[PDB]
Amino acid sequence: MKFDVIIIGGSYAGLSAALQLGRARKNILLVDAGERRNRFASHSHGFLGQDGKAPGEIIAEARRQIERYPTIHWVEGRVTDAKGSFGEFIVEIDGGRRETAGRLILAMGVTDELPEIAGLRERWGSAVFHCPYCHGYELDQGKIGVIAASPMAIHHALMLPDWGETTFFTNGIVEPDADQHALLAARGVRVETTRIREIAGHADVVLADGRSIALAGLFTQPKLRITVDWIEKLGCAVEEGPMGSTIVTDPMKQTTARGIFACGDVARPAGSVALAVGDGAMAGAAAHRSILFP
Amino acid sequence: MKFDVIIIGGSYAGLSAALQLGRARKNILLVDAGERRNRFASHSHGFLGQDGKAPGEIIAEARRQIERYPTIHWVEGRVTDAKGSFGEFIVEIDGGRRETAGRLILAMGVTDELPEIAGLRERWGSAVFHCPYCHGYELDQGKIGVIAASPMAIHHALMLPDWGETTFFTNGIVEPDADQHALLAARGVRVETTRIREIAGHADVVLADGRSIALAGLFTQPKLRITVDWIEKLGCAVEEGPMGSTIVTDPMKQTTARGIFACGDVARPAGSVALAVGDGAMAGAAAHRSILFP
Ligand SMILES: Cc1cc2nc3c(=O)[nH]c(=O)nc-3n(C[C@H](O)[C@H](O)[C@H](O)COP(=O)(O)OP(=O)(O)OC[C@H]3O[C@@H](n4cnc5c(N)ncnc54)[C@H](O)[C@@H]3O)c2cc1C
Ligand SMILES: Cc1cc2nc3c(=O)[nH]c(=O)nc-3n(C[C@H](O)[C@H](O)[C@H](O)COP(=O)(O)OP(=O)(O)OC[C@H]3O[C@@H](n4cnc5c(N)ncnc54)[C@H](O)[C@@H]3O)c2cc1C
Ligand SMILES: [Mg+2]
Ligand SMILES: [Mg+2]
Repeated sequence: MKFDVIIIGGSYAGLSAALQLGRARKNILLVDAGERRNRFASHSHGFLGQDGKAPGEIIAEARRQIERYPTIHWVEGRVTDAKGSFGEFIVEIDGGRRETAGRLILAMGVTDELPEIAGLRERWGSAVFHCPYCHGYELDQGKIGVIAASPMAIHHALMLPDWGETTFFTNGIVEPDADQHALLAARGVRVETTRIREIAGHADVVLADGRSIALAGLFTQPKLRITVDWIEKLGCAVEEGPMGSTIVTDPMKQTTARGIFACGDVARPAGSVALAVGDGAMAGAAAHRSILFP
Repeated sequence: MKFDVIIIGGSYAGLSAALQLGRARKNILLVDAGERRNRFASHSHGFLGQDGKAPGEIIAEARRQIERYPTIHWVEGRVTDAKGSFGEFIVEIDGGRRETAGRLILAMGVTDELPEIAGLRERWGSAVFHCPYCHGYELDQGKIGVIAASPMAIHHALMLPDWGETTFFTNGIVEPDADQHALLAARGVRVETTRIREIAGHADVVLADGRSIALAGLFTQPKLRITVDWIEKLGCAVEEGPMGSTIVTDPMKQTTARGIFACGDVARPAGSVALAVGDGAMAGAAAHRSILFP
């Protein structure tokens, strides 16, 4: 039957949304495909109360708690289509199954598209990362590499000295100007301009000139993709730039489409678990308020 | 010696800030007086992973985790004065002890000023609350009261029907207009206009006419106070309205004063633990970035 809210995506953001709506006893459906952005990492860091915990265990415990609310409904599955408008949205699940709802919350996360460097992808989440707060500390102030992939490369490079002795591999992507050259030096960054052939060993960068640089870990900047083809038909504006796509939201997490809210990495290009949880909580309350004061 | 950052307040917001800065290995001092806004409640609700946990236990566990970072420093104490400007702030603790820092994070929370109704204060956090998401569910759809204290009274009243059978006590504070009268009725709110004499029993409202209304719990809207006298000397703009004070911040949690960030209920008038944690995480990263790119 017609749900009050369908939440598309059931990880940190979508669960945090569900929790608020279940405590308000609203009739909601969480639909989740179970492929979370941090599945590649062994331990989560930086989220208060859970620093060090396995990312899947944080989820498992959140779920045990959220399942105690009988108005929260759950389907494991993937939304293959969604359409309609305020008060009458229609969602298709696994190309079969169809459900309807008066409001939608989009909490799908993003997928990371990485530079095309042999060896890099296999190492994602174990020796190659994107977020220094997330995974820099445990490199124990060893040698750290930063691979340019994006316009922002130099900014990311200037951050990593606070975590170890940093080498910035421009990889033909970026050529710093005199002021950038001067700043990289003062901040103690080694700038390596030789192209990268592959990542080998734990996090050894093999350069095109034959040299190999042994590092404790590597960071680069992924391009973020939203992996559904139906956002346009719902009518939400999406911000599209060199580092990927983000659903536009206001400070209350409403998208440009009435009745549709978004939260988590799908709506924040530099997200974290702490922020997904915060933004999901806001999105659940805002959707509730849209039902109370329509 | 001179800290990179002093964080004033060490509960959810300030700890979440500290966690990010400790993982960046910045030299910071947390100063905390240990009197948290939710100390009056037995269990916390609505924060992913911790739904149901005692509020003090969430803190205790966060602290065990955050104490493993050797660059995070801790003093138990109250900041009695703070002054200075970017790169040279001076903090006085317990009117003695003086510490200096290049940046400040304000994470002091707020104090709740309640209506002057006999019996109400003694019941705060046990049978009288402010936040329906926080404490409505466990009233188990019993009878619920909402006491007008503020301009927003009618909005708060219109929310509570989703939690139980609601009586709105206008208490001489507010007189709804025809449209409000009509909405309260359609939403199933009982409007009680008789003045309140006292709160008795668990949550029995004794009215001025001699009637007593037995309720499972009560909600009202507290006026929020910031209980330091030195914000003005630091130079931060503060928003002052009928429901209290909030430090002004931008979306990166910087106050109008360079080098000073704010997070948690001190910078959000409708806060929660989830939002304090999110906003603290942002504030810690932003302060770090202000040290990296000054
Ligand atoms: C390698 C790595 C390590 C990280 N480590 C940390 C860390 O230590 N600490 C930290 O704070 N942050 C870390 N992050 C970031 C963290 O992963 C994200 O901030 C967080 O996962 C975002 O939560 P989310 O709910 O928005 O998205 P996700 O966790 O990514 O969840 C999205 C969910 O929605 C589902 N979904 C997507 N589309 C559909 C659909 N069409 N229908 C149904 N379901 C769908 C997915 O299957 C998934 O289960 C890390 C990121 C990476 C890549
Ligand atoms: C009764 C009640 C129940 C609540 N229940 C929930 C709930 O279930 N779930 C939920 O999400 N939210 C709940 N809330 C809200 C929750 O309490 C706040 O959102 C949260 O505490 C805010 O965190 P904070 O860090 O900003 O402030 P606080 O937790 O209030 O912490 C402020 C800290 O700073 C310290 N401090 C202040 N001034 C100074 C100073 N000058 N020098 C040094 N230290 C100082 C204080 O002593 C304190 O330790 C509830 C609120 C109330 C009143
Ligand atoms: Mg990462
Ligand atoms: Mg409360």
